[PDB]
Amino acid sequence: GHMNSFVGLRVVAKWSSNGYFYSGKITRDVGAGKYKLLFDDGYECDVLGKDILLCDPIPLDTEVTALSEDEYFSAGVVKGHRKESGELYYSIEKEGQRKWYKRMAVILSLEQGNRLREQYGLG
Amino acid sequence: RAHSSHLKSKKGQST
Repeated sequence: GHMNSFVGLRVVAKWSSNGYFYSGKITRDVGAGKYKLLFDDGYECDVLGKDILLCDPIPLDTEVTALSEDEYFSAGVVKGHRKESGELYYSIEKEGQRKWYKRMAVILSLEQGNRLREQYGLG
Repeated sequence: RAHSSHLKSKKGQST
């Protein structure tokens, strides 16, 4: 394997009820441009191609929400990268400290994610 | 069993 049409790719996707863009994995093309997304936290819902960002390793200087996986919510900016346990990490400068968070803990509030939807949007 | 609710932006979670 190397590449496939959507299904299998790690991407970011909008969660419903006008939610933020969370990290996930495309599980199946539901149809009509809906693709079902296994969010990295284990959740599964369908999302339209317009609302999925597939070439989104979070750029440095991008503003993002930092998310301690238990639920603790804040926002900050990417100012570094790491790879650990074969998984992707970001030094978010958050409350004036450099703090390591992982992809699914570095999410894009919809307003932030819009600035990438214009390029990385499937639809 | 799985980990906690993470964030579900449909409502606030008051950090």
